[PDB]
Amino acid sequence: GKEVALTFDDGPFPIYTEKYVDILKSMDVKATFFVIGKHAEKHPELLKYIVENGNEIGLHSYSHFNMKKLKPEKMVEELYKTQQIIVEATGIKPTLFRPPFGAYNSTLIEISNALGLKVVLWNVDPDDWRNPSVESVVNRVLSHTRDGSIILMHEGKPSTLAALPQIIKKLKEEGYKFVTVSELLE
Amino acid sequence: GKEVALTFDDGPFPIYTEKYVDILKSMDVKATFFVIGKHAEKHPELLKYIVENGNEIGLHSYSHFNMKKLKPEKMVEELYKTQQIIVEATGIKPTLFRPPFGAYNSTLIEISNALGLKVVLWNVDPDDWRNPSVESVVNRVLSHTRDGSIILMHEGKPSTLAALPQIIKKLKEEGYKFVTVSELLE
Ligand code: NI
Ligand code: NI
Repeated sequence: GKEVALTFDDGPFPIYTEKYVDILKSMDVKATFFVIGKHAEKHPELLKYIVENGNEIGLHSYSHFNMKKLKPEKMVEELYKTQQIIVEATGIKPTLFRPPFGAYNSTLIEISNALGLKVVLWNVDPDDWRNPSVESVVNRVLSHTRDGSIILMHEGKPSTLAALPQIIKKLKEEGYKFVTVSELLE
Repeated sequence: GKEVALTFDDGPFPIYTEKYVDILKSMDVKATFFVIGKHAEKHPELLKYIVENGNEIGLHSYSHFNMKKLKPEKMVEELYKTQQIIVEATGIKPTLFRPPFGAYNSTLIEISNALGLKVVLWNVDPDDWRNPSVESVVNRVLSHTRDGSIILMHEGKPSTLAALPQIIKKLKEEGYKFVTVSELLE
């Protein structure tokens, strides 16, 4: 066994969420979507869409601001609002949280855990936010992926929608099974 | 206040550890060295050197193998040996552990915590392992660094020794204070 977790930050987006999900469903492959609360409450049917197709939803905060310096009650507001938006939309209560920019402190770990959330970063960054060549995304992913890789990618990127089927195809050929972040960590 | 943690994996190395430390001491700036146990036990005087100059030492495991699939007792061996090498060399007991490739599971969190260690990844990756242009390292670091950034870099790289003083200089100009990973997280 060799497992890899594909992850998508910053969604959901109209058009692109549905695109990303169709691709993953068509290739028998699941992923984790770390969703911004302001985006999620505008588009509750897109969260239903992510989850009915077997994907995991995580939190990416409500506002998508650096949380490093927030007071604790403001950490609670950002995380609890997003949990509530997600559970109202899907009936599934998320267990993971990726902080904006991956910026955290001990306090944000302690608050997250008290809300039943694990904080997760990533360990493969193909820098897909600053839109690169769809061949360049693929190479970084395929040269850096090992057993237990958590690949940071972004929703709403056409250069990411383009890279997905090559990435999936090569890593299936290299003997990787695709898992949610929760099933990777257990 | 805006704080940033510079980190160095895979050391210590003869020549380059001393180089990296002299630079940081000369510019009044501290960093965290995530040290491989096999390297550390060969070079105990280089760990003394990292710490006498105010830097933090973390664990990077004993063998530097993917730990995702180890039995728990083998996780204990890799982490406890490295803790012991470090405390025998420096008298300071490390509190942080970065897993090889950032690959982890719940079991490795639970074992780490029972040995008084926090697991830490990173959230800025200038891909300095696959030796790039010393101007290209700088740009990735400076375009991606925010408050609470943990910058993954590697010991024993001349293209990294070259980038250090520009990186430090620009981020001091942008108003960043340089902290150990422990003082960033508190
Ligand atoms: Ni984001
Ligand atoms: Ni390493």
